[PDB]
Amino acid sequence: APRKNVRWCTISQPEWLKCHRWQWRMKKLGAPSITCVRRAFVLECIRAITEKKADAVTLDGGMVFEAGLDPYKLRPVAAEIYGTKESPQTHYYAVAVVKKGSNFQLDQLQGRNSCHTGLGRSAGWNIPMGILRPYLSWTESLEPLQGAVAKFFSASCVPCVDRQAYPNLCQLCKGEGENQCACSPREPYFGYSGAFKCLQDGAGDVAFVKETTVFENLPEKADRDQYELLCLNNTRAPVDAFKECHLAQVPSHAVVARSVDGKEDLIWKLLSKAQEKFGKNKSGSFQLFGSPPGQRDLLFKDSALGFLRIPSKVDSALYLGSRYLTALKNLRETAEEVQARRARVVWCAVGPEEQKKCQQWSQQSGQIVTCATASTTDDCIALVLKGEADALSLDGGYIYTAGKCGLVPVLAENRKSSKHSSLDCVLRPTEGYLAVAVVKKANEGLTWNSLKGKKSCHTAVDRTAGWNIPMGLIANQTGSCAFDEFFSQSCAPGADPKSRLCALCAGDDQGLDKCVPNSKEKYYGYTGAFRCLAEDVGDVAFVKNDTVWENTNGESTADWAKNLNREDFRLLCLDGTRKPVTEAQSCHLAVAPNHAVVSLSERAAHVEQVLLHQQALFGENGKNCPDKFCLFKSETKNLLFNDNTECLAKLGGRPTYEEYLGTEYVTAIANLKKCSTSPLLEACAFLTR
Ligand SMILES: [Fe+3]
Ligand SMILES: [Fe+3]
Repeated sequence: APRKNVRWCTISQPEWLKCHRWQWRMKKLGAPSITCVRRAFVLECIRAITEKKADAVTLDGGMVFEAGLDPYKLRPVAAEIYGTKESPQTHYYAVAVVKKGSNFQLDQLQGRNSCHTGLGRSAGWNIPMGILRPYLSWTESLEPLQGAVAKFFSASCVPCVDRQAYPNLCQLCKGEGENQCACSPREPYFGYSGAFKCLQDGAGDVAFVKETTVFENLPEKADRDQYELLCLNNTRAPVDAFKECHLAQVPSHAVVARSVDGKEDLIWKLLSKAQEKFGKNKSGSFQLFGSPPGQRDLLFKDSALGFLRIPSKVDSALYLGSRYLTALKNLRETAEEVQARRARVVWCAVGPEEQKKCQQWSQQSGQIVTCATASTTDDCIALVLKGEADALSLDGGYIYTAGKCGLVPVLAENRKSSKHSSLDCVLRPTEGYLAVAVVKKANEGLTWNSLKGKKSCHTAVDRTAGWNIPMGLIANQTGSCAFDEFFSQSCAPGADPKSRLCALCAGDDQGLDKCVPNSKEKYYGYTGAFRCLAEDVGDVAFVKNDTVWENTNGESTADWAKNLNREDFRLLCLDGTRKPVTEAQSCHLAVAPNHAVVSLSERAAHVEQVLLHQQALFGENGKNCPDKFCLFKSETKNLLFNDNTECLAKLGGRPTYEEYLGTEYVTAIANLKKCSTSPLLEACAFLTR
């Protein structure tokens, strides 16, 4: 069928034929009958695909990133697998291959002839240029990179460049006719091997290629031993020592398809069956991962064992990884712009209201703190993986996801204490907060033991006291993963907007975005949960202790908590009794870890540095708080930080999420999690890799 076939996109007659030989072998196996388009630019292929004129193609990391941009947004469908049948790996190393007997190092590269695989590609041009930057004498505003690189080398075949402006580059490029220095295998020195031919044929003093490149064009040592490698160590090594002598680790070439309505399924099925029948050493007739003698890397990357499935949730950007993304981005930013992104912290605001507060925070801070905004926490977390943000404050249950993704508790919010007026906040330990089940006193029938079939208000799907504790407890009493079945109706923003759990959620004044895991939805979070129990919409509210005192008895001016009588509420203890919120020192469901500031490791030190500055300006004893901007005061709407917070306190050592949340706790989250995985939870599992 038109969409039961996967039209694969070639970029050269030779590549074009390999596919058709594949079409024949894939037919007798009865599967998505592959279709095969032809073109000449690895870019034009991206166009066709994006233009629904093609389906998929395989691009090197660089390309992937490029392909993933707004003009045409493609997605890494499947990663290629490298290594050996027994030691598979999905990333590679960019290496500086040189000849033996050359008394030159990496810092002595000025004015020499170099060979690059292709423009933009990773190992062949990206990484090398990232390494050399310093010795580039680049005026980002006076000229491009191809500019300074041009004067940096005496001549280097760098296919895809425009010799017009920079000819000493394509100068060394083999092949005649303006056809020379092309961006498709059309150009002999273009590619991985093409870059070797370039150092083999005497054209350069060094070629930038992957680790096994040398090994693929020279099977007999005697031959290989005459090629060395350039360590960043400023020393040389044998091509067998790449693991110790390499420029950098980069992600493997993947195969992309369209972002939406992009035949992801038919492609993947088609990739596994091709792998099985013509994988590395499956048939002699046709070799999928091997290309015929003469040319190389046709279609897929030669000598690649298999394909690892990409979670339909990691975009180009997430795929490529954080560090590599950064190296890549910075290749379009001046040394001035990049040093700005480094020194400023970028909080991630969860919602339109919270984004508004950060904008203000930003402003008052003098622009030391800028804002990036997501529609949900899982989204702000994804964002931190993109280095597009820096940190944000997370609740226990959320830290988990963030912790599982590789983030780290930087500073923890500390509330007011009972003992010390001495030890200063930043230095005192967290006493954690209590989880409670609130209900209106005027409901004497309801007890912990009679909660089923009731309506419920939770802070949010996946929050500590709002969900993880309650469903944790209700779960080990039924062994059931079902939640659409314990409460006749409830409001747990986050969950499937069609389940009994989103029935009681209302949303903004206008009625939109019901059950949205951000303040937008009104019965959202610690306060929206209680507002929910207060308004009689549901029967018991699952929230933290102080939450009750914070909206009862004239503490909050929220026109819905104005008249609330504190005693008018009751806690549901676990015995099966109900107590008054005053004696909740013995009627809570459990102790939870304070929400804390997660962030990226490489930013941990910095973020914790800046926040100690901000907090000082607008916190309890701050200097610019009362009058200019109070960081922790949201008018009982708990934005950015818990109102009831006294300060961002430090934490001994470099604790991990498990060390912070709690193994016992962490396990409980894990188990409950077993009932369901997050698309961002799956992504990070693979990501971690
Ligand atoms: Fe590559
Ligand atoms: Fe919480």
